[PDB]
Amino acid sequence: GVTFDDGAYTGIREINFEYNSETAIGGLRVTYDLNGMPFVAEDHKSFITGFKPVKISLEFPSEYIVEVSGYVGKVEGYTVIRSLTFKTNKQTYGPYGVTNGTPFSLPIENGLIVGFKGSIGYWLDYFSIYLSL
Amino acid sequence: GVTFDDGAYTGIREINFEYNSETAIGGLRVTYDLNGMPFVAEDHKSFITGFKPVKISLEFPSEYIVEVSGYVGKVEGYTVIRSLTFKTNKQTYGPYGVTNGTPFSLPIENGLIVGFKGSIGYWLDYFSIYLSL
Amino acid sequence: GVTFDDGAYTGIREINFEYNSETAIGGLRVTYDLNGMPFVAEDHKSFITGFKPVKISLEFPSEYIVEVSGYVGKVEGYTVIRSLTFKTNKQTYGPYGVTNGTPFSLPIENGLIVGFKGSIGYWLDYFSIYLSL
Amino acid sequence: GVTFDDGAYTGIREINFEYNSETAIGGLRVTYDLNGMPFVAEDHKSFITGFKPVKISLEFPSEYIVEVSGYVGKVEGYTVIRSLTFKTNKQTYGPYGVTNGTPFSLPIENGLIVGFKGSIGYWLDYFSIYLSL
Amino acid sequence: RNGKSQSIIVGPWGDR
Amino acid sequence: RNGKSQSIIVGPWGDR
Amino acid sequence: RNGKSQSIIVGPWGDR
Amino acid sequence: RNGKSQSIIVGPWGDR
Ligand SMILES: CC(=O)N[C@@H]1[C@@H](O[C@@H]2O[C@H](CO)[C@H](O)[C@H](O)[C@H]2O)[C@@H](O)[C@@H](CO)O[C@@H]1O
Ligand SMILES: CC(=O)N[C@@H]1[C@@H](O[C@@H]2O[C@H](CO)[C@H](O)[C@H](O)[C@H]2O)[C@@H](O)[C@@H](CO)O[C@@H]1O
Ligand SMILES: CC(=O)N[C@@H]1[C@@H](O[C@@H]2O[C@H](CO)[C@H](O)[C@H](O)[C@H]2O)[C@@H](O)[C@@H](CO)O[C@@H]1O
Ligand SMILES: CC(=O)N[C@@H]1[C@@H](O[C@@H]2O[C@H](CO)[C@H](O)[C@H](O)[C@H]2O)[C@@H](O)[C@@H](CO)O[C@@H]1O
Repeated sequence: GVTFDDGAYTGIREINFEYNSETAIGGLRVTYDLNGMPFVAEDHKSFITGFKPVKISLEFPSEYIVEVSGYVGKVEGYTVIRSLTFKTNKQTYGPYGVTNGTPFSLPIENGLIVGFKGSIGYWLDYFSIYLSL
Repeated sequence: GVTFDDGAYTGIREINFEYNSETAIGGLRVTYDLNGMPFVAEDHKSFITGFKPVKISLEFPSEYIVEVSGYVGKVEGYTVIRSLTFKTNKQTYGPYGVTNGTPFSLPIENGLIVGFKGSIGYWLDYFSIYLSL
Repeated sequence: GVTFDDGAYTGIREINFEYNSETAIGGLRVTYDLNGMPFVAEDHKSFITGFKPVKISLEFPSEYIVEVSGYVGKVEGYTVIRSLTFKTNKQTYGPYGVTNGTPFSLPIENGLIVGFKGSIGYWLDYFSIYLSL
Repeated sequence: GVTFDDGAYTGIREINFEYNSETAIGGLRVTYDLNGMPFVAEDHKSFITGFKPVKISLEFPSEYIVEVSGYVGKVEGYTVIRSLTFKTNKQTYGPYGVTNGTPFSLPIENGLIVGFKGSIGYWLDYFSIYLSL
Repeated sequence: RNGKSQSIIVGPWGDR
Repeated sequence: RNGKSQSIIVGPWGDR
Repeated sequence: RNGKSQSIIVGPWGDR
Repeated sequence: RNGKSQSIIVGPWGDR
């Protein structure tokens, strides 16, 4: 897939991503906070179509991501992120996608998710997270 | 179990912990680096005996932990850390313990593991990690 | 004066500010780096005119600010920043303005200046700096 | 003088240093906080005697240093720190020593002083400060 | 806001 | 504790 | 050592 | 890049 790297910002206001209950996670675009103002980052699209879009608008700054988890599995022979669920201090969004494969979780006791990077082809290949106080 | 919190230091020089190939992870004691000098933290022991001790001495500071993974499962009805493997930029230590249950992994692209906290009774109940640049 | 707060970014690519060899420092606008791309922040202008503009373009990222110093004094009864000099790992820009009054200096051994905030009326009233690794 | 570097800790509980109202600042020893427990660092003594010792015990953690200032000047031809005053969110300790020479100040809006390094011969030659969230 | 230095803490793992 | 990232800020200089 | 601010990055997840 | 934690250091003051 095509690699991407949003970099680091001051927080997260909204997350938009696609999913297919038959396959895996597709594209994604994040709206970060940048010193008090919304900042929409580059849209990272899937090479294909047929996904359902989910939009998660956080009640910034009172609401922030407290945990990220999901499953990684193989689709058409490619190892991709098949499901995602975001836990907030207010509520839980997900899971979305196929919860089959190897699970993973990143609970946070102290700190903030402040950026994303990764790779997307037909589906989300992999991703990493920026952390900060 | 009894909760513990080593706090944060400048790095890690050595990790000592116990494991039982039949049950789970036991006690553990970490030797941190503190501004260039070894600092041995409190020994956090298991409520029981019958474990094998493993000592991982890192070639500080050229060698540092690059990834932590393992499995969490139930033993005698308690949810505990049953296995652990530490990946270094030099080599891999593990896995140790029973690799059965729910896997978990914490790969690090940039940053250092600089402290530990958690709970230990008969076995390692759970743990969290301090991260820093 | 009118207070301002640029917030924090990933670095500094260029600094633009005004000065009057008879009075003090005037307005200023900073071009920050934001995850690898130029980001021009709000222009913070003086309430008056008659200043000389100085533009400092840094050879980002090889060149970064290593020290900031200057003098604070009274002009028309107002306590303002009368002079400024920026020391870089490559060269020194300044001093600019009147080097009369109370000097101040912020040398940095490790770390980066990553943002500015302060207040400007007729002249630069005061400012603070964001620091980060 | 002999250089020293305490490194970084979790905070400051107490500061001990000497001063001579005729000359400059002498030795100094800091009692840091290390993950909730007192940690006394190496005593950095002056090459001579005849100083007055001042002990500043902070009401940790409710009380922390909010600003550091002083004067640097020449004594017997050596450029040293001649005076020091510590501003806390609770009160002001100082100034101590001779307030003659070039003043300097390090006010902090957000952040903590978490360590010291520098050089001491007959008097405090120079020092730097560790900052952290 | 106090005099204690903050740290980024990730976890825990052991209740999954 | 909120979703806003904290920063180390030194200063101000201009009232001395 | 350059003028680019460093960040703590955890991951990636997607090759397991 | 090594296993030593980095810190923000400001200064020194004493050669002015
Ligand atoms: C050309 C392209 O990007 N194809 C996408 C796949 O990416 C390839 O993946 C293989 C290994 O799986 C290898 O890394 C190639 O270098 C890379 O191009 C992959 O992202 C899939 C899954 O989403 O989509 C496209 O096929
Ligand atoms: C008394 C004690 O610490 N016992 C240990 C267990 O701890 C208990 O765990 C239960 C839920 O499992 C509950 O949290 C209790 O408050 C707590 O005391 C547990 O740590 C096990 C597994 O190692 O060992 C002892 O039994
Ligand atoms: C109206 C205004 O902003 N005037 C500017 C001055 O600001 C005033 O300063 C005084 C104390 O000096 C006080 O803080 C007032 O609240 C504030 O309005 C000041 O910035 C001067 C110097 O640049 O310019 C204008 O006069
Ligand atoms: C031998 C020694 O440490 N003497 C102390 C001085 O240190 C010297 O300073 C000079 C320049 O001033 C030069 O840096 C030498 O390398 C260094 O040894 C100095 O610290 C004074 C003032 O406190 O005390 C001793 O003389």
